[PDB]
Amino acid sequence: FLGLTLALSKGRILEETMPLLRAAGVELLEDPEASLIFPTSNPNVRVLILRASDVPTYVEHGAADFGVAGKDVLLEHGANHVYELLDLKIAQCKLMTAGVKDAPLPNRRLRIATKYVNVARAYFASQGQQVDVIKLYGSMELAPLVGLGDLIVDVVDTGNTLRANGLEARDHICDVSSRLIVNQVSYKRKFALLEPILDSFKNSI
Amino acid sequence: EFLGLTLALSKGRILEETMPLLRAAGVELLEDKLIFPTSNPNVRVLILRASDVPTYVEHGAADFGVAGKDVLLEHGANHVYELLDLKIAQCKLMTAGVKDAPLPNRRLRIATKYVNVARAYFASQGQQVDVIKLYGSMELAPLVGLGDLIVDVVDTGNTLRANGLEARDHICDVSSRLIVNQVSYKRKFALLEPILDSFKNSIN
Amino acid sequence: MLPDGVADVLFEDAHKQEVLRHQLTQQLITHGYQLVSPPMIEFTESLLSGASEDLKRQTFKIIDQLTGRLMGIRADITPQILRIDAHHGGDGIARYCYAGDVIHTLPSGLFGSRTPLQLGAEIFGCESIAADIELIDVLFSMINSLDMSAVLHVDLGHVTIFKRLAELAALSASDTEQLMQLYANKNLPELKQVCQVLPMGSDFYTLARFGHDIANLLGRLSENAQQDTKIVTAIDELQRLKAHLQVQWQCAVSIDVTELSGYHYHTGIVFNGYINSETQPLVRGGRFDGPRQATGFSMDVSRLLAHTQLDAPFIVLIDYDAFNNLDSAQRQLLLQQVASLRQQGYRVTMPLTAEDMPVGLTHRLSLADNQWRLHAV
Amino acid sequence: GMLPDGVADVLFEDAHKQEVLRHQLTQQLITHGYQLVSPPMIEFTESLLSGASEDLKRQTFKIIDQLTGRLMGIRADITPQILRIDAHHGGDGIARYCYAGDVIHTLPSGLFGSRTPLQLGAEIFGCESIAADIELIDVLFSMINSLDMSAVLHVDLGHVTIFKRLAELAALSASDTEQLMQLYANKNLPELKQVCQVLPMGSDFYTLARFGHDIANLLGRLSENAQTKIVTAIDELQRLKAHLQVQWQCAVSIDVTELSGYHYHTGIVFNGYINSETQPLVRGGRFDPRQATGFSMDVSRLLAHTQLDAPFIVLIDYDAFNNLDSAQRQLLLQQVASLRQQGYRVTMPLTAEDMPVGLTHRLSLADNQWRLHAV
Amino acid sequence: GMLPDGVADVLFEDAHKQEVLRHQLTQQLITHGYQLVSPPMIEFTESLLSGASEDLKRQTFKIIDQLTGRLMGIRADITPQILRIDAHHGGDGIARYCYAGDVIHTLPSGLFGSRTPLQLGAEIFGCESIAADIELIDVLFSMINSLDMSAVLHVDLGHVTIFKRLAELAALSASDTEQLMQLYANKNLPELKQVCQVLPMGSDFYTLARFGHDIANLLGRLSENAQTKIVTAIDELQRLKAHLQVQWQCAVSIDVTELSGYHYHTGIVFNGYINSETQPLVRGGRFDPRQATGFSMDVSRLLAHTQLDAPFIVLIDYDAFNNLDSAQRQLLLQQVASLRQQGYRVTMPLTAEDMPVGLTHRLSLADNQWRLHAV
Amino acid sequence: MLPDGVADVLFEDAHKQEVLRHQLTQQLITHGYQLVSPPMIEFTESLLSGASEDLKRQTFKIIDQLTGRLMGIRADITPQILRIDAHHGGDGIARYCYAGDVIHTLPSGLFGSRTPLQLGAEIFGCESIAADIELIDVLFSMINSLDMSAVLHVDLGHVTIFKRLAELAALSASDTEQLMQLYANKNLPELKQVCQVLPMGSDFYTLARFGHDIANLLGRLSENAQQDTKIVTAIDELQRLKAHLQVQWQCAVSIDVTELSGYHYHTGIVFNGYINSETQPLVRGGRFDGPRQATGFSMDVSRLLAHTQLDAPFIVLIDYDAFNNLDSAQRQLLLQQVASLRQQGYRVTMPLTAEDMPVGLTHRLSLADNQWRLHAV
Ligand SMILES: Nc1ncnc2c1ncn2[C@@H]1O[C@H](COP(=O)(O)OP(=O)(O)O)[C@@H](O)[C@H]1O
Ligand SMILES: Nc1ncnc2c1ncn2[C@@H]1O[C@H](COP(=O)(O)OP(=O)(O)O)[C@@H](O)[C@H]1O
Ligand SMILES: O=P(O)(O)OC[C@H]1O[C@H](OP(=O)(O)OP(=O)(O)O)[C@H](O)[C@@H]1O
Ligand SMILES: O=P(O)(O)OC[C@H]1O[C@H](OP(=O)(O)OP(=O)(O)O)[C@H](O)[C@@H]1O
Ligand SMILES: [Cl-]
Ligand SMILES: [Cl-]
Ligand SMILES: [Cl-]
Ligand SMILES: [Cl-]
Ligand SMILES: [Cl-]
Ligand SMILES: [Cl-]
Ligand SMILES: [Mg+2]
Repeated sequence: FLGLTLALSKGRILEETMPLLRAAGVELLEDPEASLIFPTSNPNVRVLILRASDVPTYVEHGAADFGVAGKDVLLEHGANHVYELLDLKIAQCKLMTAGVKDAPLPNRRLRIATKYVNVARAYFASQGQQVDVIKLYGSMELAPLVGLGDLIVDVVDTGNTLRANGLEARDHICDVSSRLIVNQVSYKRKFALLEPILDSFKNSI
Repeated sequence: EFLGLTLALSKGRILEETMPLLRAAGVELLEDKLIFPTSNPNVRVLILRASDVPTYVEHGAADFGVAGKDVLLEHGANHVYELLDLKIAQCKLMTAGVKDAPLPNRRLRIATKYVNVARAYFASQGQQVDVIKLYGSMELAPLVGLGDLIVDVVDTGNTLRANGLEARDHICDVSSRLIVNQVSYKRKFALLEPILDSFKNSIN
Repeated sequence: MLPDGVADVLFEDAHKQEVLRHQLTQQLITHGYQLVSPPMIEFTESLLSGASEDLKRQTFKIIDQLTGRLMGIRADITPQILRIDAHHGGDGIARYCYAGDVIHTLPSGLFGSRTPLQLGAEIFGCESIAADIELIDVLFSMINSLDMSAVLHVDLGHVTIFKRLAELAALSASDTEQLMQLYANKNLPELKQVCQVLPMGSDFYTLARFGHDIANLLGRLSENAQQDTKIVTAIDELQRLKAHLQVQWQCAVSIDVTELSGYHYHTGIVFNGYINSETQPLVRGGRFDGPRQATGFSMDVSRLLAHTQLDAPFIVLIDYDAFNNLDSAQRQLLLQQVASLRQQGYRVTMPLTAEDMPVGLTHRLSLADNQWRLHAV
Repeated sequence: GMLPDGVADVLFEDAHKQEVLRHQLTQQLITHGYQLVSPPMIEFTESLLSGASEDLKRQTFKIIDQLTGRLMGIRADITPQILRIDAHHGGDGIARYCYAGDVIHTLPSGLFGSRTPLQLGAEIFGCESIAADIELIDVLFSMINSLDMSAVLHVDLGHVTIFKRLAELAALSASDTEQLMQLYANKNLPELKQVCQVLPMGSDFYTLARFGHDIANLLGRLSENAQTKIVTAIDELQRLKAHLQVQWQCAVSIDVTELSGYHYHTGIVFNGYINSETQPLVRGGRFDPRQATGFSMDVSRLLAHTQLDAPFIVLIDYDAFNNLDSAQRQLLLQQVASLRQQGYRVTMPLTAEDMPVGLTHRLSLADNQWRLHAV
Repeated sequence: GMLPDGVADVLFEDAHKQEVLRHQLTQQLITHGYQLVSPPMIEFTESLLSGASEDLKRQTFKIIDQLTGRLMGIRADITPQILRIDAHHGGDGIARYCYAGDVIHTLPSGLFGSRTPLQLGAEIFGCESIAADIELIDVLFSMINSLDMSAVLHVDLGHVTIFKRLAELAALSASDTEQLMQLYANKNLPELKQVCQVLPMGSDFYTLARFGHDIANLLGRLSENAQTKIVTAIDELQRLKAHLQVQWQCAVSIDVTELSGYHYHTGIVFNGYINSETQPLVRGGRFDPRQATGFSMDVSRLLAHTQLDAPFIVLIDYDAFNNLDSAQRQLLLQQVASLRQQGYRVTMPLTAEDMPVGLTHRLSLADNQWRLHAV
Repeated sequence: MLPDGVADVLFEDAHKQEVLRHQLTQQLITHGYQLVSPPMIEFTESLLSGASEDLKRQTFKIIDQLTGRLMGIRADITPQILRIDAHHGGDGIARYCYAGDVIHTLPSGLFGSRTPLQLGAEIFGCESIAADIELIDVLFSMINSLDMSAVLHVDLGHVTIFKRLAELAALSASDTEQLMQLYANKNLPELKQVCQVLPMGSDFYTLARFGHDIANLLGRLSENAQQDTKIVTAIDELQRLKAHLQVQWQCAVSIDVTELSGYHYHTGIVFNGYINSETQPLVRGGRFDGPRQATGFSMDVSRLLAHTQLDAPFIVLIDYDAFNNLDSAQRQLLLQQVASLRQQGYRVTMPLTAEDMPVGLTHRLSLADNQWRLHAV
């Protein structure tokens, strides 16, 4: 396959990018959610659907030429071997520290339980606070409630999921929005195919 | 506040295949909500991702748990006790590649969830590899040449064939195991002994 | 900002650590253990002679720029004591104590330290169980001096027992490793299974099932086992120490003959002290090997910090203004008085400026009706 | 020679002596109001070698954190760690710190030097005044005087500010300074006078090496351009020279061409030499928008020139002990316990032949009474 | 995984292939008039890392000369050694050099990169003209075309002069540049536009990253102040872009924000990528009052994309050989000698079972005549 | 400017080195030896497995920053060939060749190199003396291809002989070390002395005194010695190779059964080739150990440079002016001609400027009566 391969996350990202994609002459032929590789109206573009945390991995290694993934994933995964061309202002949220409702931080050293391990260490380093970090792959709302960690680091838009599990947002780490990333080789080699699509997206924004 | 046992469990395949052992040990779940009661008031259940069970157990936020030997091998079961092989939720860790394609000239790239399992295995077969970490489903990785092979769990092989792949090597067998927090085993043994005896009985 | 398992110890915790380190060190000296202070680094030839695989992996490596040779930053002092005793010990009984920092590449336990302050004692050149009793006494004098609310629980084992069964049952390297891993995980169900096939397998199951009951353990073992003197002596040793700890020190003892951590280096009895409900033992002692007899223990002094408390300190400030108003002769008298206070252990700061304020200020030394006196803030 | 060069065991009585010194000196500092801090042997290099000189970086062994793949270092000096601590916990006011700890060097400091010194020192942050440097001088000399040494400390003062201001107001090349500095370090005067005849202000730079020792007249020998920060520096030096002679009766020498630590020293420097030894026993100076100043010493080098009282090493009689019944043993142990508190070194013999090294006394039974007698 | 990461055996046919490539390419360069030089694996660091960047210093393993106690290094790049050679033997005129040799890195270059590459390269000293850069481009592409690869080389041009002149004519902070550079390296455009809104000339610095690829119009998008050395640089880039397309039919991309080797590159840079691989196969550029320019490549990375003719692996029959008498053996050896000269791989069996790997032919006796037949 | 025993190899010497390295490498390949190209560095675990003390000391140490483990810059490739053959060799016969740089910490001989270019071959899996004859043939094909005026003199030994006497005479570790040191120094007087006391000491003196005469050596030895098969086979082996070298290659051979350099690693026959009157042998081969048979040799290719000479090279310059006057089509023709010359091995430089001058310029390619032709300068 000599054209572009686009890396995409199922659900929230796919849906919020399709208006930019349609405007760039890229419409998927089937609906992803309706039951791995997808064609598009442009024959020189195709789409890969994966978990949002694997988008940077597929892009940096070049198994996809470019992709859309949240800045939460790029910060956590490290975006060393990709180019971050465009802030797409879609799928917006924030990385925040969260704890149990109104309970104060305990006397002893803080335990943070989180997916975002490197984000946590980096943040709490910037706030001069020494912590123990515990890696979770699954949903993290449970961790405070059984004292696995005192706080967590997670994405929050409204905070309904946080309140629904008896938690509350505490500190604002940074803002989050999905970004357009491009494999470093693919940007040099296939720029001719990329330039229009980048211009459409950029116009759309 | 809670002085009885907390049980760590994975939603789906594990929960379903353990409930017969649980019912036989006097433990019936009330519902099917993050923390769950049971018919025994001194037991409760946490439902989490299967890769988090050892983490919750070793740190003692659950007293004991059920998780596959695939997770224990990958995560390392250094700070827990593996009391019982439950002979349920059985599968195998295997290397998998594309249908009939030969191994390439260059060094092998393995893409997988099971990074440490991969390094450990390919070390045992004296083969030098590049390992690539995936959190999501791995069947796609060979097809776009992210990796040449993958390491995954397989029971029948249908998911593998359905994505144009096939098993290559047998790494080891897998079955869910009963793990117990090291402190909880000393402190709360009185509560654990019956449940362990039931499970042990329901095994054979 | 600091690597995992690496922490500052500051201010009062730091003072507490100094105090403990010093008191415990001197206690050992007064029990007749020669203090030795080996260096942080040696060539690996000497440092990791007879070293296990876990020890080798824990020991950071560095290069001597003067010789191009390999050196290491020690992860355990115990081998250094061997070296010292090899050179200076002689054939007779020799006693050593030590306190020093050691470095590990990886933590032992969940969020465990990598820069522990290793303190310990050792007796070489005595076969008798009486040497193990001395160390138990020396240890418990030390622990009792700390005035902790924390409760030390002690676990005894004996690797000789399982070693003699494995030898008298002609065990394959793999079989043993299975038994050991099963014991470590206390899988009794699967142990009873694997034993039904294995020779003497009754005995290996009896260890895990009836080990805790050291009184009756020998009676439950096979004729072949009970005949053998090395198993019978081991069970006697264990019984003597169990008693001595209960009687002489009022210690809660549990037996576990399946405790085989350090199967390679432990040549007999083992000791593991746990503080409250912590997973890593606070104290680790046991019989090992110099053809030289040796036995002894060690502890991370830094882990005593949470469970020990010193009296609150008197942190005193002299008044700047009042001091400077004094004439030469009055200053002398005040200094002689402040000198006296410092000897009593008071922390007296001589202010450089009016604003100069010590942290944790408890008292002022102020002039009043021609008398310098202490008053709280 | 089974140990690396500049690496030695400290054993038995020397080891006991080292413990005693380390402890006494540490507590002396605490009672003078210096907060004890005990930073770790290793840090990430980011923190450990922040603002570090090139000599410091080269002295600091490197190792790899296996948990993060990052670079760590086994510290070669604690002084930077005290900076870090004071950055976090110090605040804007005056702060005092003391410390004792092992440090490791990759190479010896000079002739036959140690690579595993036991670094002990004190520091005052947040005071610009020369009064802080006087406090440390007093604190230090109280500590030294407490040791009862026949050994004589000789002290050398310098001031890196002086040469820094000449080099700035002569617009000096990176190379030029490094030449001047190397020449100064060697006091190669002939070649210094040569290289100065070409270099700008080079009269001044030669006068430093030639008439440094005479601090009274040094300023008068410098150029008109030279004669602000240079002017304070010569006064500072003169004040400390006096204070040491008067208050402590100390033999002081001046050398403004002492520029070891040109990178970290932001002014006055102090170097104490014990008897005729080449490596200074004590090394202090002004460093660093937070003011800071302090010193350190290798405790292990005090061992040769310090002496403790002889110890009482007591042995209980094996036979006599074993003849006792339970209750008599308790009483003897209570008595032996008392002795140990008094600092006596009492060994409970495992066998008849069990003999402590340096045995001074026996505790022996006579007519139902235990007593001490010398051997 | 018994070998360190980025360290692999090259064995058997791959090893033969590597020898062949290394030799063919080396001789190609020699016939284009480049003098072969073979500097050693180790030097004292004084010479090895003179003018070295910080990345180069970190990549270079250190070891101790036991004869002098001095620091040596196991080279990580040969390019500096060619500088040294040309300093001594080069003279003022034009000089050409080629080289092939192993180099060692402490850490991999990027994703799964080798640490023991076989560095092969060429260099031209003493020519300012763009014509020297064209020669190397021609020499290189003759070499690549000789390999008969299906693999496609894609080429990327940059020019560090451009960003150097903006940073100089914007009076940039050491930190600022390092920020810009890190941002460029990551092509983090959103954050680049942010950090530029504050920094002086920051419009220009953003235009580099945003409109670099369009070299035709790049100069027109820069400030009035920007629009001498910057002006030549954009022309240079345009000339090479053309020459590659015209003379070699090469797909070229521009990226003036390629600033790897900011320290040593004094201008134009070249980066060739093979198929979709992340690490460039070829790395060339202008460097350095003596002019210099040239490239290098890891020969070992050509192995995947190059293929030799199948080899003729011949076995003599054990039995038939041993039945011969002295004189017949001589004749057979003279025949087998001839075959070996033709490049056939003939194994003289020690035992009946002696079997070469990849056996293609047998040399067998029939009616007093030895002949080859396939298996 | 360069460390001792470290030198540039430049220009024509460098070209010569490339040529030799390549020709010899291919010769070996055509004799059926598989080329293998192991790396410059490995972890020490693998690199110095089974290593002698001299090898360990010669091998520079460095730290893998990715794992914190010890690595080494190889000082000999021979162990790497063992490793390769362990993995890929199988039970049958296997042949390997190799050429690669190795690094030593210290020189071997006075002003000797520390960065030799080690080239060698090896045969595994054959017990027969026929494998040692193959390598001798392979070697001497290589040497004969070099067209040297230099004369290779060869010295054969056999460590088995002295090993069997020492075993049959029950020799103490120290006694052997004395005998060996005496042999190394050819102190015959003191050897005859120390042998008068030692058991079988007649035999140990006969080695040094009548070793060179391999024809009669066995006849001069004791009954106990002559009975033993390992001594008798060793003397036969030595005699077979002595002959084969003289007959088949016309080689000047000397025997020295007291040559016991590498007493530890050599498990039998040894070979040492000396070029002219140089002290360090140019070639070092012998029987050693993979329970796997192995035998082979190596040489420092760089030491062949002094005793080998290539034909003088044709270094050609095209005229700048004349070239630029040509039109497109004439340039094509000239390039096609220059292309042809380069294939023939001529070194043709395309000048960038009028002043562009190649070093060692032998010819100009100049235009004359519409013909491009070569003329000397
Ligand atoms: N509740 C939310 N509202 C808006 N954006 C979100 C929310 N949760 C996540 N995001 C953003 O969308 C990205 C996609 O994550 P998501 O679709 O939730 O994948 P997954 O469920 O596999 O974690 C996240 O990386 C983050 O940037
Ligand atoms: N096909 C299978 N058959 C049996 N056991 C399986 C199978 N796949 C996985 N397992 C094991 O049982 C668990 C079931 O996987 P599941 O809970 O669905 O995974 P996840 O939580 O990652 O979505 C795994 O964690 C593994 O230990
Ligand atoms: O606080 P809120 O505004 O609700 O948003 C935060 C939530 O966003 C994600 O949930 P998502 O919608 O992806 O559902 P998930 O839990 O199934 O991932 C994430 O897991 C948080 O629970
Ligand atoms: O080879 P088979 O027997 O068909 O099974 C293989 C699949 O089963 C497992 O989980 P599954 O996909 O069933 O569910 P999960 O993705 O939720 O783990 C596993 O992750 C494989 O994808
Ligand atoms: Cl049971
Ligand atoms: Cl334990
Ligand atoms: Cl101490
Ligand atoms: Cl090669
Ligand atoms: Cl003689
Ligand atoms: Cl020799
Ligand atoms: Mg989500």
